[PDB]
Formats: sequence, C-alpha cells, structure tokens
Amino acid sequence: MIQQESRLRVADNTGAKEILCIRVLGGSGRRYAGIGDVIVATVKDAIPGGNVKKGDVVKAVIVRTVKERRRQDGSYIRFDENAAVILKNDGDPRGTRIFGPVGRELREKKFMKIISLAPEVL
Amino acid sequence: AVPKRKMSRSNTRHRRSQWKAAVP
Amino acid sequence: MSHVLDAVNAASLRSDVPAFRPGDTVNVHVRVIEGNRSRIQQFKGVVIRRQGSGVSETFTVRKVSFSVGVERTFPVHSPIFEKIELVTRGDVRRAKLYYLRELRGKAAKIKEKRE
Amino acid sequence: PKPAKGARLGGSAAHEKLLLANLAKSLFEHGRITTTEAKARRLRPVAERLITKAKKGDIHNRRLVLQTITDKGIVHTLFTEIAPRYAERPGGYTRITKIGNRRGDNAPMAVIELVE
Amino acid sequence: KNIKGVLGEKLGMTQVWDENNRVVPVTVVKAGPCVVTQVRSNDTDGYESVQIAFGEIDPRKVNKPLKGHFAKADVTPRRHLVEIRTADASEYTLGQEITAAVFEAGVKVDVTGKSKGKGFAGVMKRHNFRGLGAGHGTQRKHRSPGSIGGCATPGRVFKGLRMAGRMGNERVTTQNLTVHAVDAEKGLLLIKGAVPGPNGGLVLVRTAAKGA
RNA sequence: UUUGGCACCUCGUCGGCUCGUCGCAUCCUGGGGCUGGAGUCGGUCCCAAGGGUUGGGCUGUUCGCCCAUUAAAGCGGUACGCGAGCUGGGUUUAGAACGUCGUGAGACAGUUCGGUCCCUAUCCGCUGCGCGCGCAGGAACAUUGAGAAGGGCUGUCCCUAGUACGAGAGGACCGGGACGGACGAACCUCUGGUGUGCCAGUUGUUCUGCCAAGGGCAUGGCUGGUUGGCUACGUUCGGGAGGGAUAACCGCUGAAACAUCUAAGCGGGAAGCCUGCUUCGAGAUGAGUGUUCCCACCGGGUAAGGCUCCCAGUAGACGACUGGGUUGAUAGGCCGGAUAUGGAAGCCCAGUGAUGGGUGGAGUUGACCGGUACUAACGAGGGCUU
RNA sequence: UCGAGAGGGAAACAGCCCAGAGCAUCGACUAAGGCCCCUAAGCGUACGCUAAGUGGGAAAGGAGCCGACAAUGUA
RNA sequence: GAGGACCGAACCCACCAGGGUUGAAAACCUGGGGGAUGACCUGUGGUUAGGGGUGAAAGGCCAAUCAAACUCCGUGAU
Repeated sequence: MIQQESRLRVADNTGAKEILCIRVLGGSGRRYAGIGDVIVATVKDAIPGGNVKKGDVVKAVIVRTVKERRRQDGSYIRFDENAAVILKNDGDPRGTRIFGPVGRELREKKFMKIISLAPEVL
Repeated sequence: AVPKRKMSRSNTRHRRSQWKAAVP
Repeated sequence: MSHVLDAVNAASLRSDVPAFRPGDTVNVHVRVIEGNRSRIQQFKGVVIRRQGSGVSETFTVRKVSFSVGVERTFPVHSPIFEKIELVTRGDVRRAKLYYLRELRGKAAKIKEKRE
Repeated sequence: PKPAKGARLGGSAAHEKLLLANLAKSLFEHGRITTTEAKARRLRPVAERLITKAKKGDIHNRRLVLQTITDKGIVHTLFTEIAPRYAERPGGYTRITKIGNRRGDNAPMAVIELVE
Repeated sequence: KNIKGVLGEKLGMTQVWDENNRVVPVTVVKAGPCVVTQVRSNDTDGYESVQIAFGEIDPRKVNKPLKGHFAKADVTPRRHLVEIRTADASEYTLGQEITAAVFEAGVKVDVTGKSKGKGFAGVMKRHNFRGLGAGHGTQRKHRSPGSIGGCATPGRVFKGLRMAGRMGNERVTTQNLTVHAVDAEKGLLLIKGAVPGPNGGLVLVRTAAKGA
C-alpha cells in the first residue's frame, strides 16, 4: 500500500531515483495503490544529465511493494522496497531497462513491455 | 450542572421507593 | 464441537510435502499458469517461518534476487506446487527467522547442520 | 491455569502471582483456609495443578513446584504427605464451601480445603 | 415465491481449493436433519408457512405443552423451532424430514442468525465516528460524539440520532452466500463467506430471496 | 442569504474539528423540449432533493489563487447550526517595540512578539437496559403486520461496431458482459495488529546455605516469538431486478367551434413516490392469530408452567438473555490431542575454559477440540346481554 | 382605547369590533360575531354566479385562471 | 589550572505539555526544561512605613488585599 506523500525508488533508467506519490488514479478518494496501480508522482531525486529532471511531474506504475499482497491461489508475495517504473502518456515505460524483480500482477493489467524487460517476474 | 428547581414531593418519592432492600 | 471439522480437514490435506523446519533451504516448484501454457517456476530460498494449524499451515520462503529480498508465503497444502525439495538443513535456534530482513550478504547466511 | 478476565486480584498482575502462590503455601501448610470467595475460586486450579505435579514426584517436578512455592519445607510435605494421599484420586483435590458474608465490608467468604 | 430452508449450526471456518486452485474460505454448517412439525395455511392461520424443528434434546427437558405439540406431528421432541415464510406450504406434510442436501453445489443462500454480542459499545466502535485527535491539545474528548444538534432552533435532539448503546446480539441476515459443497454423509454445508453469530449458534439457511 | 435604517426582547464575533438536519434557486447521476443539435461533446430551458459531492500548497483565515484527480468537486437556512462537545490561530485586557498623531499622560478598522477557555445533568430531549401493571381462566411455543427505522452512490474496459452519422478527422443510440472507487454489515479460514497469558535469551542487584537449578524487583527490566479473545490493513457479502401510480414530456379517440394530448375517456413516461430487500414491531389500551397443555377445588392449598438459589457463556455496567443443575459433561481438575515456543532437569562424552554433542521435535504450555463425575451445581376454576 | 378596563368576538393576540364589572340569581331580550361537527343557534326559504378548495394572501403583464417562488412537520 | 567557563545531582527557578479547575493544593502534581563558583542560594539578628518605603522598572512588592496597605474614629459620609 503506497499513498500520497509516499516515496518510491525508480526501477528503470529514465534518470530519476526517487519519486513522491502525488495521487492514486482509478477512483475518487482512492487511498492505497499496490502492484500494477498507476500513480502520479514528482521526481524528488534524479541522476544529473538524465532525461527526467528533478521537479518533473510524471505517471509511474508500481512494480514492487513492501506490504504483502494476496493472490487468488492463497499465496502471498512481498518485497523489501517499494519501486515503480515511470510511464509515458501512452502507457509504455519511458526507460528501456528495468532493475530487480517485478510482481506477476502486471500481466493481467497489460504492462507487457514492463514484463518483457524485467529480469525476473515472481 | 445544577438542579434547576426544587424537586416536587411526588417526584422525589417516586425515586426513593426504588431504594429498597430485598427479602433474603 | 469441532469434532467433525477435522473430518473435513483431512481430505484436502497433502502428503507429498516433506518434514522441514525454519532455517532449512528448500526449493518450491510453483506451478505458474499463463493462460494457455503453464510452466513450473522454481523458487529457491530459506524457510523463515512456518505457522498455522492443520490445513491452514503456511510457510514463508526468502531469497535475494538482484539485490531485492523477495518473500513468498505458501499454504503447506495448497494444490499449487508439484513438490517441495528439502535441499539442506539449518542450525538455527529460533522458530521465526524475522531477523533476516535487515541482514545482508555474508552475515545473512544460515549454516548447515553437519551431523 | 487459564488467566483471569478483568481486574487482577490484589491490584496488579505481579501481586496476583505472589498472592496466589502464598495462598497455596498456606493451604498445603494447614489443609484448610478461609478467604474471599473470589480468591478461593482463583486458588482452586492453581493448588490442584501443584498437587498434580507433586504426584509425579521426580526431581524435575520438584524444581517446577519450587518456582511457585519458594518454601522447601512446604514442598517436602507436599511431595511426601499430600501427593501420596491423592495417588489414586484423578483430580478434584480441593473442596470449596461458601459461608456467610464478612462483617465490615460484606465480602462473601468461603472455605477451601483439601479433600480427605 | 418458493423458499426452501433448513436450520443449521455454524461449526467453524476452514479453506478449500476449487479446481482452478483458488483459495475459497468456507464456513462449515451442520444443517440437518430437521422435520416439519406444523403447516400453516390461508384459512387455518391466515398465511402460508412451514415450521421445521431442528435440534437434539432428551424428552425430559421438554415441558408438556410442547411435548404434546410434537406428538401431533409424531416426531421426537427437538429443541429449536422456526417458520420459513414460503408460498408452497401445501406441499409439505407433518413429520417430513428435510435432510442436509436440500441444497446442491453452486446455489446461493441467505444465511441468518444472531450476531455476536459486543456489550455497551462506544460511539466510534458502534457508528464509526471520528475522534478529536490525540494531539494538539484536546481536553478529555479524544473519543466523544461531538455535537448532537443545533441551537435554540429546534432546541431538541432529533429522534434517531446516533448515540452509544448495546451493540450486536441482534438478528442479522447475510445474503447471496454461495453454497460451495454439500457433504451429504455428515450433513454439512460448505458456504463461501462468513455467516453471522459465534461458533455453535443456530443459523438458518434459506434460498436466495433475491434473483428469482 | 450582503452593506444598511429602526432601537422592540436580553446590561467571548470569526475560523477549524465532530455530529447532524432541512430547502432547491441541481455540481454529478436519472427523464425530457428546443437548438445557430451531421456524430462525440455542448448551449438554454423543463421535471427531479434518492444518494453522492476527494486530497493537498499559501494564508487565522471565510473568501480567493494554485497543484493532482474525480461522474461531481453545488448554493444556502438552522443564534452568519454546533465551545455545560473540543481547539484558541485572528479578534476585545494588562507587558514591549516600530510608523504616524499629541508638548504630555496617551491614541490609531495600522503592524509586530507573548498572553488562565470553569461545571459531579434536576427537568425536557436523545441512545440503550430493566421493574410494575394491563390485554376477564392460567401457561409454553411460533407467528400476522398498523406503523417505524435502514439501504437507494458510481466509474473504466470488452462485444454489438470502427457499424449508423460525416469531406474526413473522428464516432454512436439501444442492448449484453468483466473488473473496480467510496460506504456499510457480518466474520476470524488466510494476511497483519495487540498480547501483564505461554515459550526462550540476557543486564544489574538480592534471595533460596554453597555448585547446579530457580524466585523477587527493575515500564511485562529489556529483547525474539506468539495460540484464544478483540480486531482491519484481512475474507465474504450488499446497493438491484421486477410490479403500481406519477412529474416534465410524448400520444390515441374527440367536442365546445376543420384543429386540438382534454373539456368525457384511454396509454407511454424519471436514480423521484408506494411496494419489493434488511431489521424492530399487538402498550396496535383497536392490547391480534395459531398448535399444545392444565380442569371446574376448598382469603387459602394447588394442576399445567414459572420464579428464587448454584455452575457457566453462546450474554453482560447492574438488571436482563441463553444453557446446565446428579436422570448431570455446565465449569474447574485429570487424561489425551491441536497450537505456541524451540532442544528442558539429571547423567554421560569432548574441551585448560567460555561452551558444544547425546539421552530427545525434548521440556514447559492458557483460552481451541474429544473423553472422564474426581471437585462444585408464586401460579386457574372462565361476569353479563343478544 | 390601553395606560388605570373586567366581560363577549377576531383560534390564541394591552392599543381592533361590542360593551364600562356594588353583590346574589340553575329567569328573559339583545350588541359585535355567528347558526354542518368540534361549539350555543339554520344541512334555513327563493333567485343568480364560482369549478379555481377561488372562498382560505399579493403586482406589472398574459389568455374565475396564469403570473405564484426556502429552508424542523400538513402549516 | 583562571573563568559572571562547559555537562550535570542537591539547592534556586518556572519555558512547554497533560492533569487538577465545588482541586490532594485560594497557584499544585507528573514528564520534559534554565542557572547550578556566582550580579549565586540560604539561616540567624537588624533596618527602610503609606502620597510613604523598596524596586536590574512589571505600577511590581509592602501579611492570600495596592493607580496609593490595614484598623479605629468623623460616621448612621454622600
């Protein structure tokens, strides 16, 4: 569960490192976002010379969460850190490389390019 | 708070009747 | 009055599972089902807890994949994994290995139990 | 034995343990004590468990009883006089009898004694 | 509309796994066997309904008025009675046994029972009121209701306003619970969800009131 | 609902939070007329108050601007609702300073830093719970429903279809599915939380004669776990469909006098109204209905059946409700399990020692489960008239 | 007129309509106002108008009607 | 091995918060907080008295009372 004023590590190479969650999309008053939920965030820390500069307002998809998430089969998955991937307006990732594992919840939500680029999907 | 009026004799005695002991 | 509850909690029970403990490295053969084709994903990691009762037993497996500590909690009797392979044994002195969340690298390794 | 709901006897959890431990001391010393009804009800399961441990009699159990009754003399009588008496009886080692309310605070009293 | 019903007794909850390997948390209901003891009708009693008597009680704890009411239908005295308000009560017969397997897998039921008690619940726990914040200097009102009305107009607390009172222990009916499995040997019902009332309570299971 | 005038009652202003409640002059959702309405979307107007109406930056702020969303971020009344409910930031005390005015004490709808917010609920009111009596015989059980309360929110994607519409760009009505947001209820199988209960490690000190093993205190000394219970961040479920009458509006037949939706009549027509769903419900004094039981005695004893007392929880502030009371598994204890911790004590072996290995998934162990009696279990004799 | 004025009427309503209380009265006639029931006395007699519950609130203006429209609950 | 030096108990004080508010207390309690070798704190004995005292200055303090103490008297003021 990631909410407003939450900070996420960026898992791709767009040049951003840390983003602050501005809002959770998909409903009025929506409170928490998990794996596969799209959010609006601001870039709080970025690599010098990268594409995205500190202060930019971006949309990012959450790919890891520290709060364990239940699956249909009864099993759960959790990670050690909260991470997201910055998207373009068309729903495609801005970066070209993705670091660390990602959750399988992306498949049903049609983030196929995220998955194809991810080193491992658990 | 404070009692607004002196309680009427009827109302006072309605209540004290409830303060009775039970036969053992 | 749960006298007859265990009768219903003795049909869904699994028997393939081995007898492992917390601190024992295992290899779970999860059965991923991507629509048409279903492969068998392999999850190798330490067993940091095992809690519950009867049909509700759940164990947790932990691994570090590309510098990220992933955890997966499975029901011991869930018809999701083909088989559980007890790889090694642990020499831990606890029952909930929750102190492995912050330890990283050489310090966060469980020692084999040489008999 | 199962813990108590609500307020602990004697005003604290720490006082309760030592309170029930010493009441058991007196019950084994004299075989019968008169005390408040609530205290008697709490004391029954504690004393009955101690007798169960004394029945077994081995050195290990003697440590375990000593964790509650620090008095070695009382424990000696427990293992050598009382436990042999109840060798055959399976539980229900104590008898609780209600008596009249106490003067002064109108606390309901009761007698708890070892079953002969 | 036709409504089949049977009394049960919630036994606990467990989980199962449907063929698609989806954990399905079920509650075990020991429904049956229960017998019809009286059939009401339009003429005799005004409406259409059917009593069913479920339970186990030795004949020594039943008083004579009930002991003679059971002997009219020629059934051993049970302990709990209820009526199912149906529309086809003329198809039943005194003494008929309603087994556990009146329902089959997939059907949706409307379970009913006495919800768990909660004592004299406070304002927040019983109506989800908010508080006045732990910090920033709140004087002994961290969990108070707040206000309860306006000033001189109307100069009165509206009826039906939400206060703190005894919570729970009242009749509750959960709806469209799915009957996962019906184990006809023991006479159980694996129902996907959470039926009201504590373990050992007397639940009632009747067909879906809605969707018919 | 503003700024005002009168001076008729009475010698903490504001803002925020909590909790409502009402109006419609409607922000969304629902229905419709016209359109300078090709389609998607709009403009205006008519009907419509059932529900819904987010989170932040600045400022005491209402207001206002802005950011990110949303189907939408409505306007108002209620002592500019609500301080015997909370705050006390501005504002109306005493301290001090700046600008200006004053010769001065001081003053300023100028500014600045600081500045005590009391109360045990008598009455009405509201939320729950009992006692008494009533309901013409006395009881046990189950219910009809006059009335009342609760709920009424909504999005995205797929098919229909890249179809009708169009220069094309774009792009439907209607109809059918899939998954969600917010809110509410029940529950504890799963996931998390607590744990003065349980298990283990360890610090200082003190005690049990000493070693060993343990107790007391130190926030449960601290720390690592944690069954039951209570829980939400967790699981499951709900908003509905349908029927009746309607608003705006759309019509059939049709005059008064060809035309007319109307003057007689007959239809369609809203998230709105009544039902349907959930719950309470015969003190509904209009006190109802059903099955069964007792039986026609002499102020009193009784029948059916209750109450008191005790053990408890499925209950609970106390009453109350539910089950059990030797014909007894109600509680405790005792046997076993499941859970929880995690390898007891003694002895042996290894080691100079701290320690390690074996005996042994050991010992301890509560609430969950199965067995087991060992302990404790006042109230009828039917009024009269037709 | 009240102030300093009782009594009857206007539902209640010091100042409006009728009427100025020395005291008693289980008699009668009237004033303002009324006469279907609440509530005393007319469902009065006869002619005509109103179809809007107008009567039981209101304008410019439009063809008795529309204009007509706020907040606790008919009001 | 100096210091109107540093940290910090006793001692002196009273910046913040909560409680208390017909209180345990007519000004306190609990947890934080400032000084803590100095212009410091404190005991005992003296001394300054009302348009007067004293005041590192708030109209502060002068017996729970101070923009002029308290008591008796003018006095049954107005």
